[PDB]
Amino acid sequence: SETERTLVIIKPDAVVRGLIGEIISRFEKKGLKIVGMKMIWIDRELAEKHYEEHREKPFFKALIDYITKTPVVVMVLEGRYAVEVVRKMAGATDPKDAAPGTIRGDFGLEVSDAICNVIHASDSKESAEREISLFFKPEELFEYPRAADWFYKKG
Amino acid sequence: SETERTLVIIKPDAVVRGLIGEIISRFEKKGLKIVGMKMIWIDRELAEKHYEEHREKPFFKALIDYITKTPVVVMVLEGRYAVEVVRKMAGATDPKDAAPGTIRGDFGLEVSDAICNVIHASDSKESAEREISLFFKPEELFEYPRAADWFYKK
Amino acid sequence: SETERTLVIIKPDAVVRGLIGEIISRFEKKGLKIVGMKMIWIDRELAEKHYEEHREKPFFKALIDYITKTPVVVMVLEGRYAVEVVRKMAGATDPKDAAPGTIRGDFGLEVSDAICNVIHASDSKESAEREISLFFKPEELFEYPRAADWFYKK
Amino acid sequence: SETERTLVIIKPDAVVRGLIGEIISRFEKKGLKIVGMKMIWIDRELAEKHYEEHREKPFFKALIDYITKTPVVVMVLEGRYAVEVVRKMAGATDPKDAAPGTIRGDFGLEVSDAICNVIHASDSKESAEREISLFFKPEELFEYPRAADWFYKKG
Amino acid sequence: SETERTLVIIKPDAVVRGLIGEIISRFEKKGLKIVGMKMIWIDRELAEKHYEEHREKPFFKALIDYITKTPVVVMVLEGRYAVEVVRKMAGATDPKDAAPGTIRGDFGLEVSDAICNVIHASDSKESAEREISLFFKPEELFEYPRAADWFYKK
Amino acid sequence: SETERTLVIIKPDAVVRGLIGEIISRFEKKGLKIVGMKMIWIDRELAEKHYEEHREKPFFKALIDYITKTPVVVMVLEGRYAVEVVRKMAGATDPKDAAPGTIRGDFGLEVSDAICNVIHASDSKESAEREISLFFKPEELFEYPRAADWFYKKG
Ligand SMILES: Nc1ncnc2c1ncn2[C@@H]1O[C@H](COP(=O)(O)OP(=O)(O)O)[C@@H](O)[C@H]1O
Ligand SMILES: Nc1ncnc2c1ncn2[C@@H]1O[C@H](COP(=O)(O)OP(=O)(O)O)[C@@H](O)[C@H]1O
Ligand SMILES: Nc1ncnc2c1ncn2[C@@H]1O[C@H](COP(=O)(O)OP(=O)(O)O)[C@@H](O)[C@H]1O
Ligand SMILES: Nc1ncnc2c1ncn2[C@@H]1O[C@H](COP(=O)(O)OP(=O)(O)O)[C@@H](O)[C@H]1O
Ligand SMILES: Nc1ncnc2c1ncn2[C@@H]1O[C@H](COP(=O)(O)OP(=O)(O)O)[C@@H](O)[C@H]1O
Ligand SMILES: Nc1ncnc2c1ncn2[C@@H]1O[C@H](COP(=O)(O)OP(=O)(O)O)[C@@H](O)[C@H]1O
Ligand SMILES: [Cl-]
Ligand SMILES: [Cl-]
Ligand SMILES: [Cl-]
Ligand SMILES: [Cl-]
Ligand SMILES: [Cl-]
Ligand SMILES: [Cl-]
Ligand SMILES: [Cl-]
Ligand SMILES: [Cl-]
Ligand SMILES: [Cl-]
Ligand SMILES: [Cl-]
Ligand SMILES: [Cl-]
Ligand SMILES: [Cl-]
Ligand SMILES: [Mg+2]
Ligand SMILES: [Mg+2]
Ligand SMILES: [Mg+2]
Ligand SMILES: [Mg+2]
Ligand SMILES: [Mg+2]
Ligand SMILES: [Mg+2]
Repeated sequence: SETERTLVIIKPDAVVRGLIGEIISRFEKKGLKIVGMKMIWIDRELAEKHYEEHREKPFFKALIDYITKTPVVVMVLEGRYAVEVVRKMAGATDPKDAAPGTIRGDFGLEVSDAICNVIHASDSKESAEREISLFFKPEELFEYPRAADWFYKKG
Repeated sequence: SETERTLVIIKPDAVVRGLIGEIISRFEKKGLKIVGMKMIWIDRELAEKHYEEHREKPFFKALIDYITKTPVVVMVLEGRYAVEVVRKMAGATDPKDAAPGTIRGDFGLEVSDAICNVIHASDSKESAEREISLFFKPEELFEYPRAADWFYKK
Repeated sequence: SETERTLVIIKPDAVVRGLIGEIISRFEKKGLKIVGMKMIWIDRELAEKHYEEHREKPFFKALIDYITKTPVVVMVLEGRYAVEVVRKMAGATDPKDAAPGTIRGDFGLEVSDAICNVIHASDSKESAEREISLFFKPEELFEYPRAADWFYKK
Repeated sequence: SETERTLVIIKPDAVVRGLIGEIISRFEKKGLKIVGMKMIWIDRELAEKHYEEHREKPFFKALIDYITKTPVVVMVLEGRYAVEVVRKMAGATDPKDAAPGTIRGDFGLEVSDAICNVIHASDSKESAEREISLFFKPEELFEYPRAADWFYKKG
Repeated sequence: SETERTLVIIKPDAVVRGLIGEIISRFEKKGLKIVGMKMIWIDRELAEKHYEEHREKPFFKALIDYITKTPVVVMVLEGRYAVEVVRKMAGATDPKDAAPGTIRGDFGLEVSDAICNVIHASDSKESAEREISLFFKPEELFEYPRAADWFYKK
Repeated sequence: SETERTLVIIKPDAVVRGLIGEIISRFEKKGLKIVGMKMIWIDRELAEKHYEEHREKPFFKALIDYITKTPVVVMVLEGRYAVEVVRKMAGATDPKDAAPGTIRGDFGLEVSDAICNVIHASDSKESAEREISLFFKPEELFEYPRAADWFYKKG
């Protein structure tokens, strides 16, 4: 099946700037389904677990302080090739390099010791699965129809 | 204190139509702070506790079917006179009577056996307290600064 | 039945200013269904039939010049109490008196010898019937499901 | 003259999802002039005529069912190099590949047996001319000034 | 003549929150013409002249601190009955009482010792004249055609 | 420091079309700070000085008539790598070539004898400095905090 689920994190800079709604609307408008979502305040341990692949990098500590600065909104998006699609929508890691039209391209620029880039998106199906597990329990993910779902059925 | 918290529910019709982000943005743009939020699927038992005041009304059952139709997004908004403000932003219960500019006025219209109207908003500080305890534990509510908070402090 | 159809005309001033899409979106977002629509260029004869009720008024001629100035977009919107709802969304006849949030309130202001106000909306179910027959043949009106129609059915 | 006319079809998925207005606004905002437009319900014959170049392709039947599923909004856009411009605005055929900022990039993703991609745009001046003829009579296309037209006159 | 000019000030809270463009767009979309505009940083002396009518009120000092907190954008809007129209678009002085759809209604809420409300708008043609002279020289005010001006001329 | 200031001009076509607000919002949303701004009516001399590098080009005269046609809004934007960032946001010189999502890509298309492209952005730090000087006096540029400035401080 082409249907995939990816993990998205609306980072502290987006939350503080009041951009939660604008970001969610971009996914809803794209046709992606929100099967899970909640506002939480990530602590060091969970943050270092999510960003485990960067534990041995110079900017690690700044990243942890950044992602745990204020509450974030974690959510699981479901849809056709959702992982690559959401990555494309996010834009280049450093927002100054992100193309106009992408989330980072339109909303990000300024940075602290960490490259503040509005949101996080799983880079692969493998990462998505591992990441979704860290933030969501099966009981927090739902199966339900979005308005136009019936339109895409294959007779 | 003028700062108060209110409970908002982005109803199944809003979720299905993909209006979650647009509704949330209206509050963020107003200066309201999201101190708690999560997508959940309300069951009949919890729904009836929330809408206890309507238990004796003709539309009760249909209202419970409606609010439990699909998952919803429950959230707590904090800000100066948040309760009356959000109620004002929401608009009249029946979307056809809601003024343009309000959430129900701009997004609502069609109905089922229940009057579908995009969102729910606590009707008083007392009710918000009750409704918030119904959906959230203290550990799901947060205190943090929004970008412009410093501007208003003395 | 609460479902009714109303006739809307996106006037020459709206067309010239490039507001067709924005106006249409307001209706789509409300949950109203476009069951008919087309860009046409109304001539004096058809215009006078449409605005027959104003034939004896001082501003009649200027109103006919205005509505026939450039092409317009005539469309039929369907939905629960569509007539009064669209009228509500449109706002006061004179844009300066129209409330912010309404179409005339947000987009209208400047006038000519006619009170330019972005759009026209039928004033009753009876008038809509009459006006729709004036601009559309039955074959130009369609019945189809909008994405969320199923949500409201029992 | 650089002024060209292209044929645009707001396909059934966009109509059902209530995206007609948002799509039209993008063209109006770009400065393109709507010289013709109407909501119609395409039947098999007309659909197979419009997509004549794909009659011998595997996905043909799905495309015909798709484009004739519900009423559509056909319109003729006029403006400087309108054909290539509108194609660029549309984005890649498969919306998952369309760049953020384009119509398909922002609005499309899910597919049925046909690659549902929000809208159709003539691929060439030749196609535009042939396509405009299939849907519009000369009497349905108009010549009128848009607000800023006077600004671009060449003294 | 119905065409008049009014003075608007996009207050420090609006500037800090990055709402300058959104506020300006509301006026442009209404059909109002920007004939003058500039970012400046008002000092106490100029601020008190602008708000002279409030010199004897309890909130005077806090109002002067507020309007001089950060730079602001002062602009002159021209159009049919521009004064009452902009006042209508702005909404009630206290944002919590401002109707959804208005600028203060959609963007304002939080306050300091002064009632922070996004923008200032002249309350009469007479006051606008006075306020415009306070911030602009004749050479900073312009007469030019907006795209659709020709549509309204006879 | 990565913080730079660039000079932006909302050209006559954008002013006449009532696009001033929409353009400003894109920068504000990106996180760029407006440290200077004002509506002025550029005269020939100042225009030929701003576009000094094009004095020996065929389209020079058309450009001067264009940029001095109606009042414009000049503004100085401040932010991390603002010069390259704003250039990216502007899009390709000829708006028909500008990508969807960019200012020129979304708003520009039609041209007169000059390639009307909605706005102007300094092409380099050197140009920015020279251009800012032509339109703004030090007394018209301000230092003040934007809402989220505190969020990016490097502890
Ligand atoms: N070199 C860096 N310096 C500081 N912070 C960085 C750097 N690289 C990445 N970051 C931060 O760490 C996050 C994760 O890094 P990475 O996985 O490379 O980016 P991506 O979000 O595109 O997958 C980035 O989104 C950004 O928030
Ligand atoms: N008469 C009615 N028939 C069907 N449903 C109704 C009716 N009145 C209200 N409702 C539904 O019940 C919900 C709760 O009722 P009430 O508290 O009176 O409205 P509100 O949500 O505006 O406070 C309304 O939001 C609407 O969804
Ligand atoms: N007094 C007037 N002078 C000039 N034009 C007017 C006047 N009153 C109304 N109009 C124009 O005639 C149109 C039709 O009049 P009416 O039906 O009374 O208003 P409405 O369109 O709100 O139903 C109005 O929309 C407006 O365009
Ligand atoms: N391989 C495919 N499978 C299913 N549907 C397709 C496929 N390719 C194209 N389509 C559908 O047929 C339409 C026309 O095909 P084509 O001309 O190649 O795309 P375009 O709209 O970019 O010109 C596409 O827009 C899409 O709706
Ligand atoms: N009672 C008050 N306490 C504190 N500040 C106030 C009070 N009333 C008004 N203000 C502030 O003073 C400004 C000017 O007052 P006033 O002219 O009465 O309101 P308006 O700006 O709506 O015309 C108001 O916009 C608001 O910023
Ligand atoms: N070949 C041309 N013909 C007419 N006008 C042009 C041409 N090239 C550029 N222009 C106009 O002159 C302006 C400045 O030229 P240039 O610096 O090359 O573009 P840019 O704004 O991308 O730096 C362009 O933005 C456009 O307004
Ligand atoms: Cl990118
Ligand atoms: Cl949907
Ligand atoms: Cl209401
Ligand atoms: Cl904020
Ligand atoms: Cl009204
Ligand atoms: Cl729908
Ligand atoms: Cl693309
Ligand atoms: Cl135009
Ligand atoms: Cl009000
Ligand atoms: Cl205009
Ligand atoms: Cl580009
Ligand atoms: Cl900010
Ligand atoms: Mg990564
Ligand atoms: Mg209630
Ligand atoms: Mg009438
Ligand atoms: Mg093709
Ligand atoms: Mg006052
Ligand atoms: Mg240049």
